[PDB]
Amino acid sequence: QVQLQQPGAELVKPGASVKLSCKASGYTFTSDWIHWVKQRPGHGLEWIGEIIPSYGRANYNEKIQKKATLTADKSSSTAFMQLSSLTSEDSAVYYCARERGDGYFAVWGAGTTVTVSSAKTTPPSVYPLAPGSAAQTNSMVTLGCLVKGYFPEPVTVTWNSGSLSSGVHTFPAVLQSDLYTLSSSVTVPSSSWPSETVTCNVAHPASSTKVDKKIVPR
Amino acid sequence: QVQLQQPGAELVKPGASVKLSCKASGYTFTSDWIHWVKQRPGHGLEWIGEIIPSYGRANYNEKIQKKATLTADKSSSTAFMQLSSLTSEDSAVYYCARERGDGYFAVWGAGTTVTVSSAKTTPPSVYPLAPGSAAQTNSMVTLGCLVKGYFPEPVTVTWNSGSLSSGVHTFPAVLQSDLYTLSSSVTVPSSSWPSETVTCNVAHPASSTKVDKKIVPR
Amino acid sequence: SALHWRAAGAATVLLVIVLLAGSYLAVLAERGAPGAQLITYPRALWWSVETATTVGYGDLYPVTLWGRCVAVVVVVAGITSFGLVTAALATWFVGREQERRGH
Amino acid sequence: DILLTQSPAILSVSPGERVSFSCRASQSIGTDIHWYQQRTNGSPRLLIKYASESISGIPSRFSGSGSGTDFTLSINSVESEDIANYYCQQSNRWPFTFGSGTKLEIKRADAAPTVSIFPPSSEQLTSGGASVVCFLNNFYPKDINVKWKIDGSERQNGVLNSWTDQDSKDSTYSMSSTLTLTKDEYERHNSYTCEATHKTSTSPIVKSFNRN
Ligand SMILES: [K+]
Ligand SMILES: [K+]
Ligand SMILES: [K+]
Repeated sequence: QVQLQQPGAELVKPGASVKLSCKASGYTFTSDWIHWVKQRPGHGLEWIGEIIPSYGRANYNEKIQKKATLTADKSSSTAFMQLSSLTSEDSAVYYCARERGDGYFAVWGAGTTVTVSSAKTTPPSVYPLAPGSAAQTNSMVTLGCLVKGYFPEPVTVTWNSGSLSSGVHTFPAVLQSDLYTLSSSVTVPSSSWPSETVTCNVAHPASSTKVDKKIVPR
Repeated sequence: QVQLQQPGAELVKPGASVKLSCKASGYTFTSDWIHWVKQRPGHGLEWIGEIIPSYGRANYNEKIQKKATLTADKSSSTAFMQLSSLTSEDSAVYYCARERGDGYFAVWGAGTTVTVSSAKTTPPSVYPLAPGSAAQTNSMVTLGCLVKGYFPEPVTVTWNSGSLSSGVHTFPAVLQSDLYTLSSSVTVPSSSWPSETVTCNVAHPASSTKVDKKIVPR
Repeated sequence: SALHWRAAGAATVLLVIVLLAGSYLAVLAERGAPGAQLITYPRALWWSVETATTVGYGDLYPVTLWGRCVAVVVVVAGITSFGLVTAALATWFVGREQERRGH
Repeated sequence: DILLTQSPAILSVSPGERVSFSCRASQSIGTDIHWYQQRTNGSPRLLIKYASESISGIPSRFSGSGSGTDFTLSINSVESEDIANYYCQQSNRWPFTFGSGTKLEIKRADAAPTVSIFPPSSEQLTSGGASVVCFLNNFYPKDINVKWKIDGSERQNGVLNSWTDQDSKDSTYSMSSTLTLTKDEYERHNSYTCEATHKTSTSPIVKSFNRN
């Protein structure tokens, strides 16, 4: 099961300061090191620093401005990273990984999308997307849902609580006046709908909101 | 307080030979090494050689023509450098630094400006510089003083014995027929003058002369 | 107490002195020799410890005659001192084994 | 000998930006590199020892990184006081050596010069000479011209100039034009003037004065 758990998102105002977490589980040795990696949109992986829980000793990537501070709660097996005085440059996905002291990261967390912005958290509006009565149908049918006007990223769109995976496309959001919008599509055999219900689940971490929206013919 | 003290200047005739000094103070260990660095106008730092006082052993930068010889008076904690048969190439600022035997120069002397020239030492003529009666005044006023006809460099210009630092510019001297000339400027709130006296101190090491010149309105 | 324990102690104190003097003299012998690395005290001390224990890391070593001479004195003092402890431990064991034989 | 290459030789950064100085050694030297700062006419000051160890008394915005052959000295949000030359130095192998150095240069906002013309000194004339001094203070860019006109006519003989390096207080520059002529020459003319032509104003700035 998930060995490393990180909150999906954190919103931070310029100059502010957030504390990300990383709860671990599974085999725990005294030799384990917890690392933190930063990935700005588009760019690659950047090592930030490390910490060894069974001692609290931490090291940082000194080639970059030091904005982090690592600590660890041995009791709850949780690693913490204190980022302070952030700017647009500090917005990115922060992964945490576990290293058995032998050089490689065997397992990584899902990562926390940190967004530094003055904006306000805005849950998304999920609108169904079913074909019009004039559109014909082939051996397959294409349905979708419009996750619109949310902030900040990200949003996890699933179909039938994960049951449907084949035939799904979720497009990259787009920013238009401090509010993101994206759309996800799903395709099933034309015969299977709407007899076999089709629903889109939309979780939005920054506002702790997960909502459903069944897709019924117009 | 000043750990290394060097005379501001020394004038040397071609072929002649001067002995620069470096009086040290502060913590003195047996492991201390005294270094000498040469800096020609415009160019960068050039290591000359080193000496360890508690033994008198000295080493020299063998990549350059050897014109130096180092000795040290353990009694007075003074390092000496004997430069011999100088030419125009040997004119430059010679710094001395202290190294605790661990690779870096923690502290440097103010450096001695050695000028190799046949010329004659000439103290400077300090002339005041106050606005004309026709020139208006803004929220600030600009005063100055003309240090002229001196040799050899350098000259240290201060304002109010160092009391005034903000608003001061001292320009680089210029050579016109074996005699240097420069000018220093100072700016204070127009209201503060001449109620609050403004004076320019001008020390000229090569001739052991330091002179004042108050700046009063014309 | 016994000679062997005093000698061990003496050897240790002496080794530590050779280590320090050795660090200082190595720097003095090496500075001035192009390419030399045994030129700052902190590492020279690491070098003397390395040498006296013959650990053989090979990260530092003298390149001058005098530096090599300092190296010989140091390693020899180290080998001798550790051999002295070994000899002292043997005297201890031999003495206790005689006791265990009620003679 | 160990070669220490510092390139580029000059760095142009904007106030507040993050700047990075580079130092490349000709061979591997661990972290045995040290950084010095030298301001205009001051002596070198240790900023960073052994590649990354902060020295007491140095602004926290200064730091160093690297090991082997590539070293970096970084300054978070540069500022006028940082304007200077920066040298690296190595203590890995004998003899110690210095890099050629890199000058930090701040690109600030444009500013028009502050001209000021000065008539010769009363005590100067006595000696048998006259010097009219003109100051072009705190302008930027550094490019600027000064024109001397004696009694309406453009003068050029006997005029020496001098330019300061970029100021470590406001990132600006300053220049000093000095027209020098005997008391006679001086006494045989009425008005002296200085005209500073600068990017900040299509029309030259002018300052004059009449001998009487
Ligand atoms: K061995
Ligand atoms: K070896
Ligand atoms: K052995």
